[PDB]
Amino acid sequence: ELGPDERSYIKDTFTGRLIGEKDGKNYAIYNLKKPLFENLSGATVEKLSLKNVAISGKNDIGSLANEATNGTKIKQVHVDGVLAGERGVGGLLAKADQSSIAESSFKGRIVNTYETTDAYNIGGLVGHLTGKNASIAKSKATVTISSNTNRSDQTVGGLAGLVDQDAHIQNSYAEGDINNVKHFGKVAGVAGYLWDRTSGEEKHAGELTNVLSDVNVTNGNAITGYHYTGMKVANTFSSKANRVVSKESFEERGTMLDASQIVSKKAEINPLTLPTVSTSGKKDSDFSKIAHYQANRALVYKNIEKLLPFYNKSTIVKYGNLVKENSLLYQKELLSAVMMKDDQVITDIVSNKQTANKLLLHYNDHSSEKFDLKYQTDFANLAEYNLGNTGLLYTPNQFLYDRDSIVKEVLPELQKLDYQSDAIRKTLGISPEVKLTELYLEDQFSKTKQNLGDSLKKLLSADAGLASDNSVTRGYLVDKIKNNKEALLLGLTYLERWYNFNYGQVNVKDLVMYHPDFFGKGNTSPLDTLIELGKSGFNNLLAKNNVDTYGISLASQHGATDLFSTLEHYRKVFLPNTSNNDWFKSETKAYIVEEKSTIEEVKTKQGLAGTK
Amino acid sequence: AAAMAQSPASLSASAGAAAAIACRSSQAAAAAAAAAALAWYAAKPGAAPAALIYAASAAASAVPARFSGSGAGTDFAAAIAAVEAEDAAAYYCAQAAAAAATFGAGTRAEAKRTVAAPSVFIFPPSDEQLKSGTASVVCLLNNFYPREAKVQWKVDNALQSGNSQESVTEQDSKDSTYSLSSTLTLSKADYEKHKVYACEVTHQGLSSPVTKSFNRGEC
Amino acid sequence: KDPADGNEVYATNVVKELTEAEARNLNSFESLIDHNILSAREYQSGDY
Amino acid sequence: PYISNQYEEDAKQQGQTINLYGKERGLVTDELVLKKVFDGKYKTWAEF
Amino acid sequence: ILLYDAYKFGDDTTSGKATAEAKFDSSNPAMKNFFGPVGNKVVHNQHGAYATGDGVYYMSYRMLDKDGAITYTHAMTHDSDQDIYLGGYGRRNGLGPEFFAKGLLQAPDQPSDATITINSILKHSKSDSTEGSRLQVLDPTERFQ
Amino acid sequence: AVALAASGAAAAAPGASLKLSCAASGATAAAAAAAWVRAAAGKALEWVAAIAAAAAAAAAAAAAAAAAAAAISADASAAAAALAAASLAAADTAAYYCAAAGAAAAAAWGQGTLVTVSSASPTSPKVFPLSLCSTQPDGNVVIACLVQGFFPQEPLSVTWSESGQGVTARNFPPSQDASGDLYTTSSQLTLPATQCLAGKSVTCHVKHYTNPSQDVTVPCPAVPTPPTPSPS
Repeated sequence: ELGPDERSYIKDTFTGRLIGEKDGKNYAIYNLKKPLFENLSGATVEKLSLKNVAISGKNDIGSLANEATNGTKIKQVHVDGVLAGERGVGGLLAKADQSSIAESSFKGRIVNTYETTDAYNIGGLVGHLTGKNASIAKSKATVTISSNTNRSDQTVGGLAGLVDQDAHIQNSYAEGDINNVKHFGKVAGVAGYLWDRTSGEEKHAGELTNVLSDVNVTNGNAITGYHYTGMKVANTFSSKANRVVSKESFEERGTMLDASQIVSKKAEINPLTLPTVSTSGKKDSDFSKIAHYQANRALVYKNIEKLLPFYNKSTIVKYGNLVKENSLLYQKELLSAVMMKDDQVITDIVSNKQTANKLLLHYNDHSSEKFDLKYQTDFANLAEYNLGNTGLLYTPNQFLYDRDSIVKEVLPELQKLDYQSDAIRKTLGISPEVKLTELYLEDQFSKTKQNLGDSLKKLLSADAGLASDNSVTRGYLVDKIKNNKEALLLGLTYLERWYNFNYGQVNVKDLVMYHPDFFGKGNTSPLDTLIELGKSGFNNLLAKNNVDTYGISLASQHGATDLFSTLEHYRKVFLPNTSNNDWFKSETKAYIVEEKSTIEEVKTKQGLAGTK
Repeated sequence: AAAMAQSPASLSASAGAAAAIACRSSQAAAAAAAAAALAWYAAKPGAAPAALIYAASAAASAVPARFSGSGAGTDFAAAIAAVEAEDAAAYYCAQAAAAAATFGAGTRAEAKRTVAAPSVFIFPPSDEQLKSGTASVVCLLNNFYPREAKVQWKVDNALQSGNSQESVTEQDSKDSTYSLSSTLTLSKADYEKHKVYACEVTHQGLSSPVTKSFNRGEC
Repeated sequence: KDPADGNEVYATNVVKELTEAEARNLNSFESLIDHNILSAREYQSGDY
Repeated sequence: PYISNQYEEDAKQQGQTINLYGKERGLVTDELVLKKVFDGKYKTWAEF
Repeated sequence: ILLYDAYKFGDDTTSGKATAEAKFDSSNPAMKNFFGPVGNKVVHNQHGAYATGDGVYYMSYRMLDKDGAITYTHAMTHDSDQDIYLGGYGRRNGLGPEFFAKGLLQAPDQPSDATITINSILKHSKSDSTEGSRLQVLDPTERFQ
Repeated sequence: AVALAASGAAAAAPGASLKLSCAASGATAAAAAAAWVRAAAGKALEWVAAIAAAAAAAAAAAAAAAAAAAAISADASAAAAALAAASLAAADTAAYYCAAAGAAAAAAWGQGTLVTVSSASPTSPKVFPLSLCSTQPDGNVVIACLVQGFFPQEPLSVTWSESGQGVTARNFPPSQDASGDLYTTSSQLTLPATQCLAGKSVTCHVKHYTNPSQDVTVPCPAVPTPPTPSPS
């Protein structure tokens, strides 16, 4: 049980002096929610794996431990998961003092988009390398790290940050994406501030050797942030990739990926050989070995699995056999959306008896196909629908549980809140001196508090499938909505304020806040992302960082890479065959005046959507 | 603590001249520890002192002076011979005969070189500390030799004395130069009284007078 | 002398009242160009 | 050429260096501009 | 390069262009719903226009008035005279940023101005009373090809 | 191990002994010891108290002035030095480093702590960032943070966020204020022109007395010339 403010599970200063998983197959500690070890000192943890890490802390965070004080031989450690911090983030160890990490790996998101103003050393593998014999050998970090530096002393470095006192990164990789919002900080792909606080002797700064980083770093260098005359990097490599006009402030190296593979002593572990636990692990939905399994319709089975969730594989294949070739169901399909004449209906239990008019299927070709829906073979356990003359069966992903028992309990408590109260100021990272005038959500907060019933009913409708008549699951939902009431309200206000623009007659205020599976990735819950956005901090909810907040909280969960990619994607699904700039000029209310020059050459060049 | 006096107050080495250090102790350094009761410690202002040699019988790693330094009795004389620009700090001698340190003494082994001109900088009104009302104007001149630099403060074409404060930093080993920054504390009303503030510095190296003139509100 | 760069090669234009000894020598039209004289109708007499 | 120092490198090769921000750089003088734009036409701005 | 306006909004009671700099908490709809959310704290002194190198800001000259373009050309010349208006080489070492703008490479401040400038923006037909003392180019896009 | 940390400084009541503890690690009494040195700062400096080896049962000769004013306590579990230094006089305050004083047996090394004993209580230091009124020299950039009415001078550390190769940060010695005898200090640092980009912000890193650091944005940007065209 997570301590209310406990730093780590194991509070002892030196731990796992010899923790090895060598017994049989490799074993992994799934679902860590806080650093495994508070500190380390001469302790060698080896062959340990972490699969689903979701560590968030105000203080420096380290998936394995927060600080390796002396000679900790970390080895064969593979950590995967999302890490979010504020005062400093670390891949494996937030600070490695006189400790060496060899043959380790990392593959997860790292978010530090909070508006903190302090000296932190965030790194995809280790935060701070200060030891003389400290070394990183044969390591790899696929870190899609995003952070906001907003000050010169910060250092975001992918494989490592602020490497100091002769620590050497040898034969390491770095294949992720770094997205610093502004160029103020020293941000680089494979190392950060190689220079040291004491005089920078060419040897006292740091050392790199046979390192490669094909990371799509933005607002920074590809190898080393601070470049000087007596540079101590010995061999560096960087595969050609967009640096978004490239800065070209980093060393240039060749491709021949075959040669690049040899640089890493240990390529990967993947076996985990330890093969059980997970929730998203079973996607079968094992179409093969079914009574009527066919080979050419295999994908079609998947293409119908999104239409009949919580159904037997036999029914899946039986309804897949009825699909015809003339229909557009032979392309890869993402999750659909039920709409009542361009309304994006989500609350099913209120609109299930009413025949929902349209069902919009969004194929992987970014094509929208509208089918007719009628309430047919209606059940009280799970609603059902038919699809035109094809006779296919469609069902919503909700069990139509008693929402009123949860509403009547959680609505009165959510109603008694104020924008200038102490609960919101405590949920945010705000001291009583500064004001909330930079959020610009007061009016929208009052509005979202007024009509809370509709939004709250929509939220419960998509968060979870409650197949329980006993009040234990409804009580769990009540507790999850009550324990984070302030964060829930802040997230619900933020997502409703800056996301309520229409695509013709379709408002994405319901398709972005809710329905997170529209671009695939149905695993995320719309209630979990709201809580993660509420308590994300005052800087993440800030109005100025609306473009970076999407990449940290909403992205990597809705299945999209960035906010602009999401907007262009939505322009493809609805309002197709029209330029995105035309949709922008038609939707916004700001009076936009554009004047193409009279010269025919520039008049023809300006029209193209091409950038620049 | 009896040996608070070190031979001389300030002894200058001319870029390789190598000053000789020979402190005197009230207790005689003759102790039965099978070695002479003398050692030399060199400490820069800030960091804790490091002993150059222990008991004047052996030389520690990275010694400032290659030449040996063995002394006996209350007064001992030794020559560093090897001279480095970096070695420009106070040095303390502690006898190995007894566990006691002659602190409060030290030797200023200064340095003589061509009188390099010292840069002069003038700094304008600052928004910070305005609420306090203690308006302070600072003019900075560093890496300028001679070691002793005369400072003056002129406000509204009038000489200023007493209120102005002058601080001298320890000589840098690499450049063998002394930089002194002048700090002035004035009331907010006092700043209003004089429209322009001028900083003037006089040095042996520059016969011509050098001064910096700034006007409040002119950034 | 300029605060940005240490070199004093930069030149600033200065307009002054010409002396009587120069005035009598301005008889040639070519001399106007050679003695570097400019009309005072629109240009101030102070240094630029 | 008169206002955009594109003849700077030429100056440096011929001479006329200037210490800009602590680095040796070319100093484009009016004599160089006159000898490059109008090499054979004129020799002094007064002649031009 | 963006050309933000002053942020100095004016109520219906103000006689001319008001000088009340907004404080980012202003009730004015523009500050609450757009300029404030896209935070860009600008120095906002009462008079003058400055080009930060990556943008242009109007504090006194209104962007829409006819005197807005005569300041627009000055600000743009300061903003992009290092690799645009020149052949590609930087400014001269001695000449400052104010040399390549007020005297040269700027449209005249007034039509009747007796200055050596190039009327590149303002297009004024002979219909206006400005025809008297035109002392400049009639049409910029017509004369310069 | 060779790590030691000072404590209990900057506010010792007059006439009352103050306690300073050095957190020595793996220290051995037979080959190592802990001492407190009265080196102080720019005044009359003598000596404090130094501890003998464990084989000596923590018993060593002490100065007559030092005797009866300093108390020394040694704990095996603590593994550090407790200074029981007594009847604290007004001029008693100084700087002492806790480490083995070149012991023949073995060497244990050092740091020291600074405390100021006065009737006035440990006022928080104030530091303010000043832009240069005059343009800086070619390549190098000069920016400085001024400390006014700060207490106590020892131990206070001032640092600059931005770091550059061959950076110069002249340190200025404490100066008594005209009223209240407040300490005066300032930090000056120079970095290459390429290192400080236009619009870049630098914050001074100053600690008044082992308390949360405060930052005041200083000016290093070279953004120049504000356009002021006049229509006449």
